[PDB]
Amino acid sequence: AQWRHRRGLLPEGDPLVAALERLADRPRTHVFKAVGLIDAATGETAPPRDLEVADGVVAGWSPTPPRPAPYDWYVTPGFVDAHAHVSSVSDLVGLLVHGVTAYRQLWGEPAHLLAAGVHRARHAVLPRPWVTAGVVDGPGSHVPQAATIVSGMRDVAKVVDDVLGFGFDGIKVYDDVERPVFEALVRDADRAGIPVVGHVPQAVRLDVALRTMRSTEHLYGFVPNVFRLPAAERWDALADALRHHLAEAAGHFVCPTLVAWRARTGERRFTRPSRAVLQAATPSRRPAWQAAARDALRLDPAEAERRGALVDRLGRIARALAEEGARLLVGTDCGNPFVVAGPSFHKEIAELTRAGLGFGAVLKAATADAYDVMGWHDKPAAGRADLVFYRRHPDDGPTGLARPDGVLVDGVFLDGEDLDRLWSLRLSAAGLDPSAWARGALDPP
Ligand SMILES: [Cl-]
Ligand SMILES: [Zn+2]
Ligand SMILES: [Zn+2]
Repeated sequence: AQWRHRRGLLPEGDPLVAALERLADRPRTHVFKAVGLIDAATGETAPPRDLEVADGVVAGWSPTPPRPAPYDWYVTPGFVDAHAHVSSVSDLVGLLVHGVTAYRQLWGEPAHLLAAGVHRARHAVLPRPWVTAGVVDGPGSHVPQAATIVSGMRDVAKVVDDVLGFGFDGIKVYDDVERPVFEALVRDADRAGIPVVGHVPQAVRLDVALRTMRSTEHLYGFVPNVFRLPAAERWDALADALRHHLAEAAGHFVCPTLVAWRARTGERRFTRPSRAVLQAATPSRRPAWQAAARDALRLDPAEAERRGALVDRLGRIARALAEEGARLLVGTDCGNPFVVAGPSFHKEIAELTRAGLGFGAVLKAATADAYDVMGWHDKPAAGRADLVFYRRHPDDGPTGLARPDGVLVDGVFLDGEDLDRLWSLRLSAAGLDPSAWARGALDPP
């Protein structure tokens, strides 16, 4: 049914789709005066230059004439959510409003390729996807319904056929892929130029996974995927793993999704489960989110504190990996309970900076290194005009990067009132009064 429903992210008659279609009729040619381009690696700002955008491509920079000219704008490359589960147009709007102009879809379907076609066609304003061919897992998978079960070379070949035939961007592996099958998959994907991402399989050595996979997610491998265990043992098992706990990761892309770990604990300090966030969830997600809310309500505060401390340690592991030369990415697992597409991206920046990552490092993870892991080798602020605009430097002020004053998406400029209106519509469509969740707040106050 994946072909019949391939337009499922952009359903006819939907008000959010209609808004994104109207926005795609906007001009894609601009001049922005006195722009300070923030260097995606260092966080320093180039001198003020006038930015020329032509048909959605960065055409050039003209020095702003002096009296040294002040900055009218500070600009970053567009952000990349390196681990998103986009299932509805609500998610697409949430990402755009928060400056996320591209995402890795780590459970890809034909519907995401369709969305990529809409992006190429300029028929709606939306973030650009990087799409896996579903997810590959072994027999004994914990997700056998949703996973493509691979147990030999012919099964591996069929996945490579789908990737190369339909233009998927990579292959995602799950925990129960058998070791001989993994070895054949990474050998054959490598020969075909296909990146392999996902979970370090239980049957695979960490060092082998680090040198063969384009990226590894959730810190699995460094720590166990305790969510494969019964609920009552999970956090004890994580505590034990950390009790017994990097330079092998130098140069490798690591997407820790700390915001998702935090939300799975049932803690409330940073995840802030609430009736308002449940109202904002899409109808298909509300049952699972409500069940998670019940778990959070029932959790003894002392245990919540214990689990939060374990996720803090995961963040320090992510920092230590970066200090050894690993290449961190900012991904959210948005769609998981109380991980909201858009704000969760900035929650993950907050997790990484709480762990000690500086502004420049987290900006590089949000942008330049994500374009590299996706194989998009235009310079981060060149080629397609995907950029985020701020009237004040985003390393100052209360919202950081989370409240752009503009987002340029393939040349369409969404100004602050456009961003307010899109966010308000995203909330109203889900049944939440927009005044309950001002743009720039990461949770409804
Ligand atoms: Cl409840
Ligand atoms: Zn995962
Ligand atoms: Zn995921």
